Amino acid sequence: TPSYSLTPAEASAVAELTLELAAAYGSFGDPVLLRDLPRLAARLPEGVQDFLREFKLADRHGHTVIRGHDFDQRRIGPTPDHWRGRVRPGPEFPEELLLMLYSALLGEPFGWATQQDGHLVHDIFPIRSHENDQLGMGSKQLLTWHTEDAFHPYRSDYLILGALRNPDHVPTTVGELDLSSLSAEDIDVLFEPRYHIAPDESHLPKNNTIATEEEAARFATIQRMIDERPLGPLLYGSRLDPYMRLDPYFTSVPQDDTDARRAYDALFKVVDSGMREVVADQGDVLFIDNHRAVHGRLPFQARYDGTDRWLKRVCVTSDLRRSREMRATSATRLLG
Amino acid sequence: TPSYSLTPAEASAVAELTLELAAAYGSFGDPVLLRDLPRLAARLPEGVQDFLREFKLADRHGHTVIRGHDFDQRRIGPTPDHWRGRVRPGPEFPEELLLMLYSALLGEPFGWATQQDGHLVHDIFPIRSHEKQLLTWHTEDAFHPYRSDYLILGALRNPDHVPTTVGELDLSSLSAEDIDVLFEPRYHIAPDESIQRMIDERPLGPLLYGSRLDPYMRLDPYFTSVPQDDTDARRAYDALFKVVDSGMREVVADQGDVLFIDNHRAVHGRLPFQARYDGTDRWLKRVCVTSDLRRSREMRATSATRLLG
Ligand SMILES: [Fe+3]
Ligand SMILES: [Fe+3]
Repeated sequence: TPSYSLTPAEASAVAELTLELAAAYGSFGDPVLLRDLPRLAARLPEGVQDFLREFKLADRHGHTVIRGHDFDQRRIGPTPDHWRGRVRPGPEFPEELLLMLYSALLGEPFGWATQQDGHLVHDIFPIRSHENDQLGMGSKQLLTWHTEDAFHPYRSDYLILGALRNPDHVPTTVGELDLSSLSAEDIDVLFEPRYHIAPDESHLPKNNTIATEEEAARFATIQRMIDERPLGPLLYGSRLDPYMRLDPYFTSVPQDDTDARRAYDALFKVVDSGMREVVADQGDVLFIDNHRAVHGRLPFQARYDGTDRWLKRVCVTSDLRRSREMRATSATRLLG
Repeated sequence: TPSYSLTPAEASAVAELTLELAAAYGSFGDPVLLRDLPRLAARLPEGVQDFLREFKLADRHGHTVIRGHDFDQRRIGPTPDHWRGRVRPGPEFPEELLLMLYSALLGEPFGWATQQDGHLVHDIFPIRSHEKQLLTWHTEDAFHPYRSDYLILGALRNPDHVPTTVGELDLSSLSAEDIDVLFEPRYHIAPDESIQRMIDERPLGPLLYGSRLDPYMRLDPYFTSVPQDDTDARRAYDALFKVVDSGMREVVADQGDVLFIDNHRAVHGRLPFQARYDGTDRWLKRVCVTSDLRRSREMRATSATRLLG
């Protein structure tokens, strides 16, 4: 798995850029900043730019890491208790800007309207009231591995995770597909529309307002997937080096299909045993290809004292316009 | 329809950059050029980049034009006889690269392995060999799921000012009943004859999609037919056709203009014109833009190739 280690000079260059940008722009509520992101990202070190571009175009590895970022701990401050009720933007705004610049190198940053007040950069840190919960804000509970939003037609193409701090070196789990570990019959079956992938509860149209024609037409495609229950493949693209969409928790193998179940069990075993622990430490930015890797997080003991693990999260789409029907306006980047 | 008129300084900067790259890189057959394209596009005048980006994200207009590029006629030379067998690149390479840069600002340049020897930049000029003309407009490759998201048309020359037809969708003329029908998968779009399968079961997809208040469209009348027993669908189809046809506009891509067309918000057609067949004839270059290079992976020979088929 190729990575890129920043020299101090590059690290210093990136840090300097993020600071200048943070001073020059007010918040992410500025549409000019979203407009300028790709051009602004051209001012990152050249080696970084070539690296990510090579990662994007190679379409081979399902993750990569850029290590060695200078994340100024004094300026960033204490890990917050909650995301709710924070001044926007925080003093860690430069790091958020960084991840947005990276996101423009891969595609477009986008979000989910119901998630963390629609912030394009998500917070991942322990919250005490979310202790017994399986998500980013958890800690005690194991975050089993998955493709992000496996059922969803407009799911992220890439995820970007930037570790502001991770004092106890808590690893993220990521797994790829070892294609030589599967029989050619199984591959053929997994390529065929023989599986049901269930929506996550947050994507359910009964969760969101049952008001007006306006909002009904916004979930009509999901509603149809729920109603009709179309069956779909779990491997796609090239038969030789395939994309996958695997979330074990929401995948249903039809009982009568003995071939589908045999192949799924083989696909599951290969991916589970292939899982790797990747530690995103302070100043690491982990890039995950959502079509080639799955990801999870191991359980850890939080302290809720402002010294806790803190990652930032940005989701990337390679085609913002493909999801227009699920977005209120053309300008808005929030599905739902 | 917003446009951008380059200052002479912008025009000179673009030209210079254009020529520097034309010496630095060998051809489009250079994988490092394709790699560097978005980085290279960042060296273009900032006001140009900002303009294009506003066009992409606004998702409001079906076309736009960047006007006033300096295209050196002496260096470009004579409009050729044919594209076939012609060695690449020619001396018009600088302008081809400009369009490639613009495509990196919008997404990713791609092409078709069958069409024009599988070149990423396409030639459009009068041919004596391929010579009552009907006036037709279409969505580009309306049938194809991996069709272009944008089209870029750079006018190297157009002495007689022969326009291009471009048409958008006015909804204020269509009833909400027709819209809802055109949104439903009740229409067949015929293919085109222009380990190789892909021949998917192309059945009945919709004509309108995206926002029901501001729809995208895939409209190619010549290859569109409704099932006979679906009378509501044929009523809605006629109403859409009448709306799109009666709204059609003529937009002249003059020498120095690069015309951008949103393949989702606009249909386009060519107008018939008398050519001189010497070497002074209207000459455009076309680059096809995908927003998602990887969505079309199943129809591409390898990972690195941008050619479908
Ligand atoms: Fe997740
Ligand atoms: Fe055409």
